Amino acid sequence: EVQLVESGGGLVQPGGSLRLSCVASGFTFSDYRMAWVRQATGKGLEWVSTISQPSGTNTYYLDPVKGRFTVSRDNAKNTLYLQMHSLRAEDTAVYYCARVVTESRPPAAWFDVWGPGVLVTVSS
Amino acid sequence: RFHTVIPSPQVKCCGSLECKASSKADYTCRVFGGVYPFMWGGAQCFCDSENTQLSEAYVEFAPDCTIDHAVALKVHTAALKVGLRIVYGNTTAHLDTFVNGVTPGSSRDLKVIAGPISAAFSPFDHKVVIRKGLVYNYDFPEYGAMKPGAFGDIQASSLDATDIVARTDIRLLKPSVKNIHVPYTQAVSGYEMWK
Amino acid sequence: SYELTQPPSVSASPGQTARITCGGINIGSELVHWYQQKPPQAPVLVIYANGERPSGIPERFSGSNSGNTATLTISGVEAGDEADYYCQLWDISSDHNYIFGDGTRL
Amino acid sequence: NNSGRPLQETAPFGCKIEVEPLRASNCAYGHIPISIDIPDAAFVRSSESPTILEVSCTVADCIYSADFGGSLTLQYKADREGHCPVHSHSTTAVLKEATTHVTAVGSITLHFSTSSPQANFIVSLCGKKTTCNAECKPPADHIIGEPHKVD
Amino acid sequence: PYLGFCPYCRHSAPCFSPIKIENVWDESDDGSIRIQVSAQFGYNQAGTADVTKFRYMSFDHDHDIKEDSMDKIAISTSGPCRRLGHKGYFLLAQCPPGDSVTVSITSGASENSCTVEKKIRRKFVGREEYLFPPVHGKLVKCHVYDHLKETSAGYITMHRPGPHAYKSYLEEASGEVYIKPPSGKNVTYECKCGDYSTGIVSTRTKMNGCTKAKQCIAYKSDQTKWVFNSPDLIRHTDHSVQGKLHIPFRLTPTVCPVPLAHTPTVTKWFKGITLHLTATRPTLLTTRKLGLRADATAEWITGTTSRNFSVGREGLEYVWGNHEPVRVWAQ
Amino acid sequence: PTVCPVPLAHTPTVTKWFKGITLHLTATRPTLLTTRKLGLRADATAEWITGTTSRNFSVGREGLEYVWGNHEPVRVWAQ
Amino acid sequence: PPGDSVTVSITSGASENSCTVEKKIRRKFVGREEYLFPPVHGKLVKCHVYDH
Amino acid sequence: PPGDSVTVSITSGASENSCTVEKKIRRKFVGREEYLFPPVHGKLVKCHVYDH
Repeated sequence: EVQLVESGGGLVQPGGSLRLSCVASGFTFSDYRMAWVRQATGKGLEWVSTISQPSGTNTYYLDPVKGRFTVSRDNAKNTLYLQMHSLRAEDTAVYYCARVVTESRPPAAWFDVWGPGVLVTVSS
Repeated sequence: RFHTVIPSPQVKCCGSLECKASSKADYTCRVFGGVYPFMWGGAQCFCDSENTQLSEAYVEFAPDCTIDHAVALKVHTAALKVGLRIVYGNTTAHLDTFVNGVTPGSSRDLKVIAGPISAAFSPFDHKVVIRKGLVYNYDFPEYGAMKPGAFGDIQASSLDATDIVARTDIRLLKPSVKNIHVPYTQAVSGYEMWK
Repeated sequence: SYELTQPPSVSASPGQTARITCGGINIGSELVHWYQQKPPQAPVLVIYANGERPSGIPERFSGSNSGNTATLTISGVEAGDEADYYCQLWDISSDHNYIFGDGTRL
Repeated sequence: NNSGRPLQETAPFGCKIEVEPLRASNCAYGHIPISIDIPDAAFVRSSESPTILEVSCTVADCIYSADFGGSLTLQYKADREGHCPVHSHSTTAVLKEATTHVTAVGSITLHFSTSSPQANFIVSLCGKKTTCNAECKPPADHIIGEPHKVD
Repeated sequence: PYLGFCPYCRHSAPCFSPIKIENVWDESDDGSIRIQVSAQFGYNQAGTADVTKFRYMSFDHDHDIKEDSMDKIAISTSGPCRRLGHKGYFLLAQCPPGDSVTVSITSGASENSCTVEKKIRRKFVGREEYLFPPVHGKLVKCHVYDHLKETSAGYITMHRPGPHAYKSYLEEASGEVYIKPPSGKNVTYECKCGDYSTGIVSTRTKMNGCTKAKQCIAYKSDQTKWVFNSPDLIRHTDHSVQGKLHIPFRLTPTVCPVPLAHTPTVTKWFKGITLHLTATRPTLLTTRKLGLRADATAEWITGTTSRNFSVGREGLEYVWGNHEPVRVWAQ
Repeated sequence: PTVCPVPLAHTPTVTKWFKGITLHLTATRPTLLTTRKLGLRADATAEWITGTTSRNFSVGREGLEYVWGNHEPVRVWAQ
Repeated sequence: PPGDSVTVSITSGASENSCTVEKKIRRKFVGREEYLFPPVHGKLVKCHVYDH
Repeated sequence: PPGDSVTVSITSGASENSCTVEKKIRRKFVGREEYLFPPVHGKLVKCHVYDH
């Protein structure tokens, strides 16, 4: 069965750092692009970052999270990663690791598989 | 005669495509691998190899079947009705009546009972075909029993009916030349052969 | 940068059809995807590419897109349809960004 | 205009006429006597071959068709592990296998093609022989695209 | 106003031309034939209705739509075909029998022609073959294409245009890939040189990590057209029915003139007739007994001849060409 | 010398009876069918066909071979 | 195209000098199927044609 | 040339008025041998033709 399981979330002070992880099962981790997406409480979905396949050479980030958050991948253990630095209060949210199914033409990408998500809190 | 619609092809040129099931008439579709089709620029893909293509085709009624079309009928016991002119004494009468020995014809003071016919007859075989006013005693296949290259290869409850059912024995072939296209072969319209 | 607006809420008793609209300049020239979410469960894709659906979506769900409006049409509403719905697209000329709509509640 | 049919589609025995040089290829007819001076190094003494203590044959559902339409099972007790060769001593039955890995105890399933309604013949494994008997049904299939391997 | 992969262009071979014939219809009783192509006839650049000129697909890299006049289109199967009408994709013309049909735009010396095989035969109506509907004859029920250009034999579905890639959009220099869109146009590019990456560029744009132009593709973001669901074009993923245009020149019913064959001369013998016959063209004689057997006989006749037909006391019926049935009873 | 493209005819439909076959055939154009027995006698037959039809061909145990248009030779063996 | 004779005609304005000679040319195909036109899809079989 | 009808057309620019009438005109010869064209060498046999 295709499954994504997140781990590593929790409470952190503003200006801190964290390493969020997402283990993957039931498929070829190397064959698909992955993404981290975020949802604040009571708010809609906002995209955080995408990492390409199979080596993840090119990585894309949302505008405020550039320079501080970095997404990485490991095809050996089938694990996606997002390291956060200089955390800020409104980073508090539930983060989901989601697959990206993209088609060459027209360039169009969507999320077919989502993890249950895990909560990171940034407060003093 | 059926119109063979061959939809526009589709390529996922380094992913995978699979065979979905539709409800179209004699719907046929299949998957090819490495093809690398050209359309006008000499190349329509990146990742030239492992280049899956979905090829599809199906049939409908022609847009001109509104006039040229055959309809299939099952006939039953032939009811016979006669128009009749009589004169008795000085007064005459016209009347139309059935021949069964039951149904009476009446003209306003006169009653008459006619029939049954001395020798029953019906020139219509149980299975008949009508086209543009022309009748044929043709044993057409039962509904749903379409045969390729034979009359009734295409069947439907009505011209506007969407439940078009067919087995035309279409098969789609593997593309050969570098240019994008869909090759296929199809059996002759059995309607035309019967015609 | 494209902006997506949806009505904050839509009210529909069971039985009839419900239409939820995504507004954004010239979105008919792009491909929209509608995601259905029940909080706290993760969103699920229900429409992608303006006209088709993942496997398992009932026949009542349909999508359309034209000009300045995309539309999710849900014939024969039931109690289970009461959820939240996000419009989404991928604008790539703005550095591969994925814009979501504000969301609508049924 | 009146050359008629070239022999490419008219040669009996169905053997393809290839030019430069002129020849007929893959042309099935008659029989070929052969004599082979097999090297003795290929042989192995019977002592090291795994001698089988007992066997019994059970013919499974068999059908006399051009292909390997029948199956059978040999239940065996042997003394050691090796690679016994299996042979059919029937002119009207041919095995699908020539040699199988054999254990001290067990059973092996095999396939065969036959042309007789009765498969009532002998099979030898590491030399030791055993008869077995069954009725092969008429071929349920009717036409096949490969030749009869059995006369 | 797209282009299709015609199997027979001008010179000898298949190529991609605006004038590809995709289907042909000839069911009309007068021999008129309906054709369909990728060009839009009766329309200017913007699509405004104007019979004198037409728009069609261009042979360039910006690949716009360019226009020409009715005088410059010709159609032919064996001899030249005379146009009867045109709307958009569709044509109607009357022209002699042949084995293939051809349409040619003659822009001066640029004569571009597409040919497709179709066995078209001289077809008539009635029971007598004829080259020409006669001046005098019976008016019999026939079905012919309506010359009215605003009719509708049906409808046709078109969709959003599919991919249209170019390598003139691409540019190779020092083993490196660039995209050069036309001036002021946002062109969607997409490539894979390892990682698969997309985008839209409106100006001369470099890409990194790419050494071969075959790995990248570029195409203008055009949804300003609707294209028929043709098999010669790779398609858009969203192939929903995005429109429906009528099929002009409906096959309407009417009446046609058919000739009157020779009036036979009957020469009778005991329980049998000898009918003397003249028919310069193929004429159908159908006879039948009226008893418990019909014993129906049929024959197509040319020249003159004589036929002996036994007639019984019960009687006999016959039809000679389009003439009325005639019934007799022996003694 | 060079290479030329030639068409792919309809694929027959084989209907088999005891020691014989019935091939249902379609060819809008003249297409050449050539058959030959694979025994001591070839019994070779050749025929150019148009329209749609069906041919009954006896098949012996020794087998039979046929070529239908440009298609590859096909061989059968009866029981 | 096919015909019963071949004609070569030079047209110097109204001076249209033409010579005709009988020669029966027919539509000849290669392979085991008759066809008007070389199909877009087909087996590539060995043929012999004039060099352009 | 042989045909099944005869047509006369007057072409006043674009005004092309044509009248057609059916008449089966077949390629006809003289003598005991069919021929497309009068041979350069052959017997001089009695014939009847329209005088120019």
